[PDB]
Amino acid sequence: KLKVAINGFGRIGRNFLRCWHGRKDSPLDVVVVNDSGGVKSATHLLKYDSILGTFKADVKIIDNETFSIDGKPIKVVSNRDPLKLPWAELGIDIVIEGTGVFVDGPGAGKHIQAGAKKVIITAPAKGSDIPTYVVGVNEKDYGHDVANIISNASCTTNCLAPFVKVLDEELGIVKGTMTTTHSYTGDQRLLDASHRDLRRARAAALNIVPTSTGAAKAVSLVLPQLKGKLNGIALRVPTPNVSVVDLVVNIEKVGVTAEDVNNAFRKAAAGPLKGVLDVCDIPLVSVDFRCSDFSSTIDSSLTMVMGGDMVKVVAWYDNEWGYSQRVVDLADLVANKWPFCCKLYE
Amino acid sequence: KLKVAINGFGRIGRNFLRCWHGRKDSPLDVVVVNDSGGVKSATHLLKYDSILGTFKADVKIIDNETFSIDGKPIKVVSNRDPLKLPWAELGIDIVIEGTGVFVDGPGAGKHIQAGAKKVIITAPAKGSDIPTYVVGVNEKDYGHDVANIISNASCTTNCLAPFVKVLDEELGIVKGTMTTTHSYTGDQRLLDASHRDLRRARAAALNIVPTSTGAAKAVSLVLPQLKGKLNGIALRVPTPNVSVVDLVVNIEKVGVTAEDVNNAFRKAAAGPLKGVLDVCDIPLVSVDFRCSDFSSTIDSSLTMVMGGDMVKVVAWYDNEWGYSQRVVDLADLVANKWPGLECKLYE
Amino acid sequence: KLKVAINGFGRIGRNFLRCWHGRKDSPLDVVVINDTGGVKQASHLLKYDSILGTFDADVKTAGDSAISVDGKVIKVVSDRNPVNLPWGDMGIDLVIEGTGVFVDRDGAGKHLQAGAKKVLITAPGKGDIPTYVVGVNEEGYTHADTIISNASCTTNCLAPFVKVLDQKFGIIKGTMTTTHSYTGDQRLLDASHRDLRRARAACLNIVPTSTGAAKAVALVLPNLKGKLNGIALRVPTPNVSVVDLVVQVSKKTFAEEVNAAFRESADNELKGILSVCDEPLVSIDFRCTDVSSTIDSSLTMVMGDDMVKVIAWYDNEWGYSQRVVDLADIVANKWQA
Amino acid sequence: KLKVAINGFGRIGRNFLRCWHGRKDSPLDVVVINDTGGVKQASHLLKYDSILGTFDADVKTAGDSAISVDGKVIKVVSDRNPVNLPWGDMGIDLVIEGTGVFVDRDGAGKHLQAGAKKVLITAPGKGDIPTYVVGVNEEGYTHADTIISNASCTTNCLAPFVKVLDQKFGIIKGTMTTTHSYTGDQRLLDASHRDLRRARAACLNIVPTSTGAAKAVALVLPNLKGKLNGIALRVPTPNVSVVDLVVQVSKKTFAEEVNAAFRESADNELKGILSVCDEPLVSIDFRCTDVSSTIDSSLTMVMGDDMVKVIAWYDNEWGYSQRVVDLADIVANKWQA
Ligand SMILES: NC(=O)C1=CN([C@@H]2O[C@H](COP(=O)(O)OP(=O)(O)OC[C@H]3O[C@@H](n4cnc5c(N)ncnc54)[C@H](OP(=O)(O)O)[C@@H]3O)[C@@H](O)[C@H]2O)C=CC1
Ligand SMILES: NC(=O)C1=CN([C@@H]2O[C@H](COP(=O)(O)OP(=O)(O)OC[C@H]3O[C@@H](n4cnc5c(N)ncnc54)[C@H](OP(=O)(O)O)[C@@H]3O)[C@@H](O)[C@H]2O)C=CC1
Ligand SMILES: NC(=O)C1=CN([C@@H]2O[C@H](COP(=O)(O)OP(=O)(O)OC[C@H]3O[C@@H](n4cnc5c(N)ncnc54)[C@H](OP(=O)(O)O)[C@@H]3O)[C@@H](O)[C@H]2O)C=CC1
Ligand SMILES: NC(=O)C1=CN([C@@H]2O[C@H](COP(=O)(O)OP(=O)(O)OC[C@H]3O[C@@H](n4cnc5c(N)ncnc54)[C@H](OP(=O)(O)O)[C@@H]3O)[C@@H](O)[C@H]2O)C=CC1
Repeated sequence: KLKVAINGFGRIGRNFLRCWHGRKDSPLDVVVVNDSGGVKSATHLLKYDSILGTFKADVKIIDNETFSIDGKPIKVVSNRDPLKLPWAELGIDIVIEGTGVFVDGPGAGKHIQAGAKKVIITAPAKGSDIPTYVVGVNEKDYGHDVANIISNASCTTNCLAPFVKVLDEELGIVKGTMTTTHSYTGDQRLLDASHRDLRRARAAALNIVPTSTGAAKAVSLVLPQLKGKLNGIALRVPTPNVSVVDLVVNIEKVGVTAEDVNNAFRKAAAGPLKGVLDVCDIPLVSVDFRCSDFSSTIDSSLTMVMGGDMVKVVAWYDNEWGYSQRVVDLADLVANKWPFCCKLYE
Repeated sequence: KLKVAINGFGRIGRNFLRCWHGRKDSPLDVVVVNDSGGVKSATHLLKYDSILGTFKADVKIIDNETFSIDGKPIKVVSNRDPLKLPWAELGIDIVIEGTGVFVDGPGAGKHIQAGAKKVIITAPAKGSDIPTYVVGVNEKDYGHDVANIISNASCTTNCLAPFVKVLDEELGIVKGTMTTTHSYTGDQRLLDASHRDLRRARAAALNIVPTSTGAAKAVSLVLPQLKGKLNGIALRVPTPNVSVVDLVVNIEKVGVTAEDVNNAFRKAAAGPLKGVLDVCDIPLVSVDFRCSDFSSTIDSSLTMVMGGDMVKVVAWYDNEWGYSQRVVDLADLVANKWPGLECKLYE
Repeated sequence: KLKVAINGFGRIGRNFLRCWHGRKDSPLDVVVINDTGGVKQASHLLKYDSILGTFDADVKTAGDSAISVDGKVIKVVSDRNPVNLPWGDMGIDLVIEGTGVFVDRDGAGKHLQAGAKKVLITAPGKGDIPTYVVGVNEEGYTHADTIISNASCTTNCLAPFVKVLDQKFGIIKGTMTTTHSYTGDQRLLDASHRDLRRARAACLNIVPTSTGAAKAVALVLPNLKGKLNGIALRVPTPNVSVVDLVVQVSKKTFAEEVNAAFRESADNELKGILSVCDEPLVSIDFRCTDVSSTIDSSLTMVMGDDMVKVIAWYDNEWGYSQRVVDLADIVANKWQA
Repeated sequence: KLKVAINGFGRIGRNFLRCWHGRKDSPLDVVVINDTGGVKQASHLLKYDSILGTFDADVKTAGDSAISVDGKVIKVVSDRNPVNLPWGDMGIDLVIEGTGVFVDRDGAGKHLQAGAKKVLITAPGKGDIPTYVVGVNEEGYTHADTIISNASCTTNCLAPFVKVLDQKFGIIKGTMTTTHSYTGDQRLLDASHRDLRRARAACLNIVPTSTGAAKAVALVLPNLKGKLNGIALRVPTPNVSVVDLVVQVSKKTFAEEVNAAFRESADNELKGILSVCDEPLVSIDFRCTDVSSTIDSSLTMVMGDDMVKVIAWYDNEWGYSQRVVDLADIVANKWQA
């Protein structure tokens, strides 16, 4: 029903397209991709993926700029400058900006100037005028006419927010810190090489790498009540995908026990967050969460309250798939409510 | 001066021997090793190490049971049953029990029965009658005649305790939780196979693996005041060595700021803990702490107080080398305070 | 029909069970599983695999000595000494020996004593034992054999396309080197081992170890006796490996002619076993591949007209299991009494 | 005596600088470093290396455009276009081109324009350029050459012992395959690349990529033109790689005879370049190894008397650097103008 473009055919963008394909009947309809590599480089990587595994469906190269996923064509263009994009010509209704470059008003908006109707950033906005949504939490807050540029937050923030809510909304969060053992990512160096952050510049594959993260603060953007109460770091560990968060907020309420904190999740899990939150009691490990549709999963057996007031939780989330799945829900929304420096490490 | 035996020639035990070799002039003197593999298997692995790198010194195989590190011989025997060990025959004064099996009174003591004078466990004791020491914290508490079986605690506990002290002893620790992103270890499966702990049974190299840890509680064993106030889990991540702790204790004191919490360390670092604690302000990564003699290193830029009361710290510690280095200090102690003065699973 | 018993519910043990569940109308029927691990252990790891990923089926711990898979119930026992296993009591017709210890006459036999009828060793046989490589000489089998080995994961790859070569260009002589994913056999951290190489890091090195698949080929392709031989390199990957064969044939030949031959056989006789792939892929792209061997066409190259090099991928775990099943699948057919 | 400029302070850039610091009385003298990175970047990474480990020396950020190493001060500039670099202003006699882009006449030349006198390309040269492999033909060099390439990390390994073979048994023809650690060139995660293989995971696969070292041998050993050729496999390891040569010689020979020859040369002529090792080791055991190539004796094997296979280790980073330095070490000698 609604024409969609995907600017940036990498992990998240490709994870997107995949998510969308095998779906109920999304109102969305990917008709164009912007991968600076042609139909070849854009096809191959959609068919063979080291983290998701060979894509299950006939993907052929029609035209010199038009591959097809089971017959359905997809025009593919390439240009670093959105302004030159045929958004208007094609009549693009939604644009999934997944490059990590155009994340400010001026930037991401270049898509509107090209002829785009609405733009969704697959990352946190650098501006302040752009709304940050997190399906499960405050998705309602989005309605047509209200800003034509939105951000589906962060992979981490989209894993935290959900269960952070249930915590405060049913126990009262005084304040707390948090850490996140995170699977390395593209922004990291493969081998020790120049990079604006001397941590990310270290072999992504052979180091536990500490790196700042706003994902903590940004929780507020969707949960105002917490504004300036959360915070934390992040640790990159040699694991291509699937990460875990370690939240430690000393509650306001009484001094409840462990297994009841859980029950709240369990309750809010099969209830209002049916599709976002979930609790897995069976002791597994990262690799068991690959391709997990839940924006967040709590390791039951890991939760533990310390001094009556201090609660500690651990959640599992697939940073590639999960997020991409929400990004398709957030784009699914838009449609259901429709009438130094510049470069810096590439 | 003092004759030392090493029961268990693996990582920690070999990391030991190495630590000891290139040293000032330790009163210790390794004269025997118990590696169930002969001089071959025991030599090779002392010379070529994937995590420490080729050992710098002439290591040759003399006899059929006596290799030598730069001329100095080291007799090597092998038997799973300590009782059959020639501890008495050789006159072994200290035994570094680094197998992870003999960790209870009855067990580790089998070495005494064989003829050993004193036994040091390179791990937490399973009993209750065995003293747990942590150089830097409560090493003084050890004096001859007081138990002939001691435990140098855990790699984690020996990294926590130190800076956990400075926290409570100069800020007052109400209570708090903690996590530890830990380099995988021998007790983990290489590939998904049977193991008493369905988490460790998963490919140590391709998973973030959550596994309980007492290292948290045991802090008390050396710092009673905290008894039953700390606690936490552990996460195994694809990194052969060097780990980090994530402590989150909401303090008792005022509501101090970040960089001052640090200063406490910095202070107690170049002071009472000169050789144990330390603070590195320069943003590095795990691999930069390989072969670190400090039992604990705090990432300055990572520390951060939240609500005035809640403090959060992150420390770096080489689990192999560091611990092994303390284990040589704790065995160095024993000698400096020695007369001449006053359902069996896993695999 | 044919009652089966899996002894050694390890990687090949499970990779097998699952390989089986996927087959339609299988003459095989698993009824008992023996592994040092308890019912818990058997359940969990059959359901959650770090390489094959979570198993698509309902797997619960039904019983104190059994587990359930989509309803089909299976008993789980645990005796480190075979002779005890109630193979006779349960009328065990076939045993899939995947433990890695019972690879000899003496050892595998303890299964026969327990009352078992046949013993399929999921590895090369040590000594005088029938070795068969599905696609290379399964017709050599006869219900008479009580103990057979389905060769190694490597041999099962290298063989199929070696037959194709010799049987067409005549292999005079040739070496080979298999860049192999690591296995349970290696040490996770420098620890004692009878192979000071295999004893090393495993995940931090390229570990040269030796392989029998070299001479083992001859075992099933009598003609190549003493013509082949190679080593192996254990690199940091949990699965899927590649072989680098280098034979000198008599009949002068060229790049694409070789590949052609392969395809031809892959489309006819070896259909289901061998296969070619032009799309430039990599390790991971070959997981769960029902075939034993897959030629990387674009890599095949010839020198001086008679020296041929062929690269070939293969899933040392899955692909092998699928063979193991196919072999046992055979024992069930051509089975009289 | 010879002023040097390091352009492309990457892995070979730094592995070199350090390789240098360790040499005694070095005709070379580094004075300027050019890399897209600021003085911070140059300092940090020269001091903290994830593969060579922290550098044993005092390395501070002395200046806004310089860094200090044990007192010796060096300037750090940053122009993505060489022509601008003040090579002429600083009287740059030699430039160590380790950027990976300026590998052709046109490119490397921009250095000459900047006022530089010579340009040593830390990689194979593209087009018509003098290629020299220390130990294989460094005598071919003449102060006349303004642009030379020190070949690839692979060639610099494979060459030395190939010379030994041919020069003794006569290489008729032969392929080779190099199981290689990954490099900055690979993608950390499935991302675009002009080599859809190299474009893959890198740390999760065995990535077959092509290598020139095959034909490049001939570049320095004119005799083998068109007799060698092979591929390469990028496996999950940050350093140290192994080559699997397979040549057919004329003079029938046997296992230990070959190895012998190697040792002989390694003890005489190639002393310092080639070397043998019997102690069964693995990758990691070959870090920081000043030699270009190291034969794994126990692995060497012969077939049918004329087909020889030789495995050989080499530190693609350090060992190469040590060669780079040795080459520049030479340019300083036999330097007239
Ligand atoms: N991976 C994950 O789990 C998560 C990532 N994100 C965020 O989403 C963004 C994308 O992440 P990820 O998918 O990992 O990255 P990828 O590298 O997979 O994708 C980015 C894509 O953008 C292309 N590109 C780069 N510059 C331009 C340009 N100027 N114009 C057009 N296209 C361009 C890139 O091509 P090329 O590389 O050739 O320049 C690449 O194809 C980042 O902000 C990331 O932080 C958010 C949540 C989770
Ligand atoms: N690695 C680290 O960073 C830390 C480890 N520790 C603890 O120290 C212990 C050792 O750890 P680690 O060094 O990693 O282990 P290793 O596997 O390196 O060493 C254990 C050694 O004991 C030998 N061994 C096993 N059983 C016996 C026996 N019955 N009799 C005699 N020798 C035997 C083993 O040989 P074989 O394998 O052939 O049976 C092996 O040589 C464990 O408790 C561990 O938890 C504590 C702090 C840190
Ligand atoms: N891994 C691969 O890629 C390939 C392996 N194979 C062959 O298949 C066999 C199994 O290999 P693999 O699956 O990798 O190994 P694993 O170690 O994964 O599996 C073997 C299993 O048998 C169990 N076991 C050991 N002894 C007994 C016993 N006495 N009674 C019952 N159960 C026992 C082991 O438990 P525990 O360790 O606790 O004793 C383990 O669970 C070997 O012959 C191997 O050569 C064939 C092709 C490929
Ligand atoms: N890696 C190895 O094992 C071997 C590599 N070599 C060769 O040496 C060369 C370098 O390889 P390697 O060190 O691995 O690569 P790296 O990418 O590690 O090093 C090259 C460096 O140059 C920087 N750079 C690129 N363009 C400029 C510019 N215009 N001005 C200033 N700095 C720039 C790069 O930054 P950025 O990427 O951000 O542009 C990078 O930091 C290549 O020719 C390679 O073939 C030879 C032997 C071995």
